[PDB]
Amino acid sequence: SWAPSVFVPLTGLVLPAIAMATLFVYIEK
Amino acid sequence: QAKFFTQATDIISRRESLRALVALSGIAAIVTYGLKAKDADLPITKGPQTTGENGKGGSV
Amino acid sequence: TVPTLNPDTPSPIFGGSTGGLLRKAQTEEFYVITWEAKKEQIFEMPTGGAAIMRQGPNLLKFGKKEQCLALTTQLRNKFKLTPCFYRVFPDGKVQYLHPADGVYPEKVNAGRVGANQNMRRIGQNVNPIKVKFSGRMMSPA
Amino acid sequence: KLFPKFSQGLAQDPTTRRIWYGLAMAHDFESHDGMTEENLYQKIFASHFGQLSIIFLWTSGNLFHVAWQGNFEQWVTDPVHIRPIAHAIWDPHFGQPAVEAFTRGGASGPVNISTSGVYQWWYTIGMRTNQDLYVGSVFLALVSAIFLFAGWLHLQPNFQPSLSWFKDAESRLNHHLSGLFGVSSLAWTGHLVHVAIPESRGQHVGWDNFLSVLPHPQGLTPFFTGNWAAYAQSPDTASHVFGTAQGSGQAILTFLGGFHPQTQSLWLTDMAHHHLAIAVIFIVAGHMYRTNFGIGHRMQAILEAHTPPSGSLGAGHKGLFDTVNNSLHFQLGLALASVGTITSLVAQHMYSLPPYAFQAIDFTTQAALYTHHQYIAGFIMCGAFAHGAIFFIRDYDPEQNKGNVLARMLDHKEALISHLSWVSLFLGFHTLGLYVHNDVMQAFGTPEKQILIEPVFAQWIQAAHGKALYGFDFLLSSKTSAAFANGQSLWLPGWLDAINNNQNSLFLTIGPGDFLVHHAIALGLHTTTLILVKGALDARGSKLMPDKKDFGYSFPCDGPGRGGTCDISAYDAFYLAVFWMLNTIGWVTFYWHWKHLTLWQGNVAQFDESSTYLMGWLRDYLWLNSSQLINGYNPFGMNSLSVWAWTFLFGHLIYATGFMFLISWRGYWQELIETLVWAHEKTPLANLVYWKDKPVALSIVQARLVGLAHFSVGYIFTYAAFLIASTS
Amino acid sequence: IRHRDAIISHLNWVCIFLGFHSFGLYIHNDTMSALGRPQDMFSDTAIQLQPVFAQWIQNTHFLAPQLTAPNALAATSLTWGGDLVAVGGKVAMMPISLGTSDFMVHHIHAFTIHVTVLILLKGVLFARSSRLIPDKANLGFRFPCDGPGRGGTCQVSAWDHVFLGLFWMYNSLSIVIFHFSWKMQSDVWGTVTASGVSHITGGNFAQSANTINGWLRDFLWAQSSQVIQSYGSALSAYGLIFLGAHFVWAFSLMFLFSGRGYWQELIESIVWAHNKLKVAPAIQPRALSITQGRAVGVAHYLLGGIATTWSFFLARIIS
Amino acid sequence: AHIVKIYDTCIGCTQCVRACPLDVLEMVPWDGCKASQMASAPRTEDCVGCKRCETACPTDFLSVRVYLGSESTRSMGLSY
Ligand SMILES: CC1=C(/C=C/C(C)=C\C=C\C(C)=C\C=C\C=C(C)\C=C/C=C(C)/C=C/C2=C(C)CCCC2(C)C)C(C)(C)CCC1
Ligand SMILES: CC1=C(C/C=C(\C)CCC[C@H](C)CCC[C@H](C)CCCC(C)C)C(=O)c2ccccc2C1=O
Ligand code: SF4
Ligand code: SF4
Ligand code: SF4
Repeated sequence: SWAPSVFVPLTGLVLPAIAMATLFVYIEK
Repeated sequence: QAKFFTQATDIISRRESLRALVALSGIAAIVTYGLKAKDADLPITKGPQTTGENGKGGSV
Repeated sequence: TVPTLNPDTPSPIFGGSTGGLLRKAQTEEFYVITWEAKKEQIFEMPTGGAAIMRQGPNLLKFGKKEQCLALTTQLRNKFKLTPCFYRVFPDGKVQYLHPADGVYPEKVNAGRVGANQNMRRIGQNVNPIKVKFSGRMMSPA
Repeated sequence: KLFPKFSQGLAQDPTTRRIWYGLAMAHDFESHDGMTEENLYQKIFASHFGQLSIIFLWTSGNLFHVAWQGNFEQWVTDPVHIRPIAHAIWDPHFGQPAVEAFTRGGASGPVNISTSGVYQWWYTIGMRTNQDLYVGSVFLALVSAIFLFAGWLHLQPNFQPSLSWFKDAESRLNHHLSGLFGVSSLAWTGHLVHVAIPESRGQHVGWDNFLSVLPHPQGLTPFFTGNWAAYAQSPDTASHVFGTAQGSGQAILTFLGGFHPQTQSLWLTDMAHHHLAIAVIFIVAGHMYRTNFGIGHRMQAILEAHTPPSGSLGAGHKGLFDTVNNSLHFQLGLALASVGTITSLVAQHMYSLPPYAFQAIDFTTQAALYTHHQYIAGFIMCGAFAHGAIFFIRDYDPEQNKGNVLARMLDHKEALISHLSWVSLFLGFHTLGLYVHNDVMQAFGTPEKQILIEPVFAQWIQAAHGKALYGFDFLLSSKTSAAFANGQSLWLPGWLDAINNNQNSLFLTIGPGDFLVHHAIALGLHTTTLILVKGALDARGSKLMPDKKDFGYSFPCDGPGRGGTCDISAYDAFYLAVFWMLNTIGWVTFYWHWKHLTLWQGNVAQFDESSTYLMGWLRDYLWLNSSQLINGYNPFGMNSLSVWAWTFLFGHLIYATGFMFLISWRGYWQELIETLVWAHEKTPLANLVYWKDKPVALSIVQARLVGLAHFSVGYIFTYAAFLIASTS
Repeated sequence: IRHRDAIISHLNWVCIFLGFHSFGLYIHNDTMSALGRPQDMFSDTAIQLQPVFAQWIQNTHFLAPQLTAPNALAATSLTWGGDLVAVGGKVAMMPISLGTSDFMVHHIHAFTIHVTVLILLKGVLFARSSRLIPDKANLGFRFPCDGPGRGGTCQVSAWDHVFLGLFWMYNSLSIVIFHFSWKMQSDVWGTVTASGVSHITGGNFAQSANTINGWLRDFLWAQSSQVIQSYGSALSAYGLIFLGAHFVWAFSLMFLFSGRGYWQELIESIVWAHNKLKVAPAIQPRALSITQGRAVGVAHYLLGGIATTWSFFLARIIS
Repeated sequence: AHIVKIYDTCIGCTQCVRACPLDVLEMVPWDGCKASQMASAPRTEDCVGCKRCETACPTDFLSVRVYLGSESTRSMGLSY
């Protein structure tokens, strides 16, 4: 419960959140 | 009122500061209310509260 | 011989349709059609709708050149008329298009040198190994 | 000036298509701007490293979570009655009873059961504790980092290799045959002798002490002496218990044949000798092409010499050296073909001769694997036949191959295609005809009127292999045959014992239900090859379209004129070919699944009697073994088969979207969008937002791929859920 | 014609709306049911989505013989009123209860009808012209395309709209009759015992038809039982037609998924083979048109689908 | 934009110019053919690639070819 409480929601949201953000800017600009 | 909400919403104005605040402080909002682990608020950090069930091939 | 002047003349009767102009006409290139209709007779709006033509000079507004050449061929075949048509840009410039050299492209007019005209049979093209290591295609040789 | 960095043409696209293609164009090097042979090879090389680094990281990941989240140690002690743990699950979406439900094994929370056979793999190789798994995970992670390093390393101008180096085929062949094949299998055999064999004999040998432990009592004396027989002096007893001292021998290299009776897997002594033996053949054979020493063969000279008299093969193989060494797609076609064959090879030998202790007792694992490698093999095959025609288009030199086997191949291609057509129509008509015949007789209550052909030819082969059921008495069946008398005191006692144990999978019993399905599979083979071969040979030109090679490998069509030209490109040929892949290996995997399911269940008479008609497949295979699956939840309650049933429906839903993109095409959707783009632009408030990238309908070729993808994913996932949930 | 764009765009919107708020409900139910959360489901037990209007109208219908239609003795139908009338121990008719499950399926219908209308109306309104093809009118009612130009113009014609309209119609109608059959066997039909009723499927509908899994299992899987074992009986023809209809359905997919470019080249090779043996026909063998490919496709798709449902119901309900 | 080429097998029957919806082709004098005229493609930036031109050609094999190439706002038939 120590590790997977942190790494699951970061891989679930925070990796795709900034990936969809920084890849969007790569496409359009 | 226009003076209340010009002064109040003038430091967050800049666009560069949002990708620094909203992203990192937003992760600090998930990593706070995300890590804070009992039955009180969700049924998984609760965990298994009964003894293990018997499998199909006589397993634990 | 001279290409057409670009004056202000009244467009023919129309209650209006949704098929017409959009953001492209404002920040890209829209299109204008010109002709001298003899009588007032109805025509098919290529972007949908019934519309009555007026006598004398009539101009329309479209955002694609197909919408011209669908109409022009509908004005040229049905009513037996002869329209000119050209582009517009959003800074106020014009590009004269059709007929480019007064003569329509189907019947021959001197002073229109041949472009993209390969002077062999197609099977006398080279194989596409002989066009690697470049930015070229299979026909231009 | 914008992404796609590698294409001006696509980058200047004003629409959303720019995006899609950009994703789609990414790995096609030859089609990028300002590309050269050098950049091509170099990027390919770096990309290979990149692949390797992802593989090693992936493998390390598995080991990591088995060690960190699994019950590896509870398994070793009791392999028969413990369900191997893959991974823990932390799902915030789960309900109270869900968390109880998924807590299987000795787990302190929700867990999933591994069906990869990595447990038995490891365990059989020597892996004993979590520690071992951790150390391996670190190592392979280190190898991943090393490979990444290496990729960027030979990117610098000092370390950039020359094209000549890439074209040194003889050297790569010598090194791969001798080193990559020879040395690495020799070194494995080293691992089996030093670690696996002692581990099976119950003596734990680790990094800290191997050097101090003798694998054989009089070790390395036989080796140099030429008394090799001493290495086979006393094998493990027939009452040997795996991983324990009890019944263990001392031999390190044998030819015993059959299985380790309690585990039902091949003998690690046999495996050792196997790897060692092949290792020698590889090592000797890897000294065959000429490099920097003067001794060795010329490939070019061998190929050009092989032209038969009276020009029955034309110019023979003259010119194939160049057209192969130049053409990369050719190499990928040969590679994928061979790899696909050996993938199914692996699948078909592994099930009937399992190599791992306490595999084959694991039904679910076996089924999962055998489906796995047959589908992988299918895709790989379609791909082989997909870089077939890419050659034919982009690479072939008609002058340079004049009158060779290849040009002559193109010459009579109508014969090839038409005769494949014959062979597929034959099978399609007769097999379907005999099934539907079989169903009608079943329906009218007269199964005695069925047409059931007994597979005499396979039954003969099984007899020649020594199974005695059929009573033909040939070769290894007949006691008065030289073949029998030769090796009877070698390995045949282990062999013959195993072939005739019909509770094992080795050369299962065959009847008329086997007969039909193999001809169904033959239909599968020949037709898929018809699509792929036809697509390859007509990639260049046809009567409808003689200049096809000017367009390339994927194109929507050549217009509606002169009849209509939809799905004309070799691309589309491969696309069509995938559907048969899917259908064919669908049949093969079913065949497999059932014929085992009925073996494990204890009533093989279910299979022999219902496999002779298709309702039998529908009722006795599909309808019966989904009973538990579809029950995973109901209005009353829930059980542990939740995920599979969820994923079952998931797969179906993916499967039907695919139909959407396959059936309905562009013109509808674009005009749909056409009204939507007006709708937006005169909607207030929303007016204030406008798109950067003009919204457009996906291409034809896009629609073609996206359908296929959804279809395949749905296929795979649906079966996987079924296979696993039913077998489990 | 002058405002077609608004009509079609709005129909588009309303259809996405409807799709999400109907299918989405079933997916939501499947997920909650899979995750062990029945109290969160859309169902009479947990979530209530009551058909209040329908219940009102039913209310008004049974009370009508008293107030608004005095000369009428009983109700028009027992599915509104009470008085369960039965003949020969079987239920003729009885009051139909309406709950959450019924709320669901009706909105699925209304979704399906709206989509079908979307396709067909779009087809008719732009048959003559659109932004892509302004001169579509000259090209005909029945025609494949206008090439790979303009990005690609596959299925632009009015015919193609009718084409796709047939599939959605089949879809819609298929859920209706499934709705009908399950509804009837579960909540209405059955035998009449000691002052009580045993329904054919024991009122599982209200609890099972709220999830996709419930249809998959409680309707499809469970009911197909009598068709799948119809062999050796009077009903075996229905098993044969059961399989044959799947065959023909699947067979349609070959035509629907492919294009005549492949087929024409295939035909080139076969024609070679014929000519080699002096057995080539004078009537030059040609692959079907794109349009005919579509027509054959949709025809075999419908015939297969419909015939399978046909063999299903009849063997089921007769046995 | 798309590439459109006319080969020397042209008869100058003019069907391909007369068929085009976007006026890409024109007829020019030549010395090769019985009709004394040949087709030409000077306006391919307006070419959509709908392949009516090809469908209209009587020659065997066709003496107009349209190679679908890099796609621009006009070639994608956009009015928006
Ligand atoms: C698969 C697998 C894995 C992995 C593996 C690997 C990848 C490995 C590698 C590698 C290895 C693990 C290796 C080892 C090696 C060793 C050696 C190699 C040693 C040696 C020694 C010595 C002492 C010798 C010497 C000599 C002599 C004496 C003579 C000749 C020369 C020489 C030098 C050889 C894991 C477990 C993770 C998981 C499971 C499975
Ligand atoms: C297979 C296939 C073909 C080829 C299939 C054809 C031509 C079907 C017609 C074949 C029948 C058997 C021909 C009819 C022959 C007469 C009835 C006479 C026969 C003589 C006696 C036996 C009666 C297409 O034309 C096609 C077109 C567009 C998309 C997909 C496809 C497609 O999938
Ligand atoms: S693909 Fe679409 S466009 Fe190209 S031909 Fe077949 S139908 Fe006409
Ligand atoms: S159609 Fe073929 S022939 Fe008639 S003009 Fe255009 S090119 Fe010359
Ligand atoms: S393709 Fe359509 S548009 Fe481009 S030229 Fe030929 S006809 Fe005119």
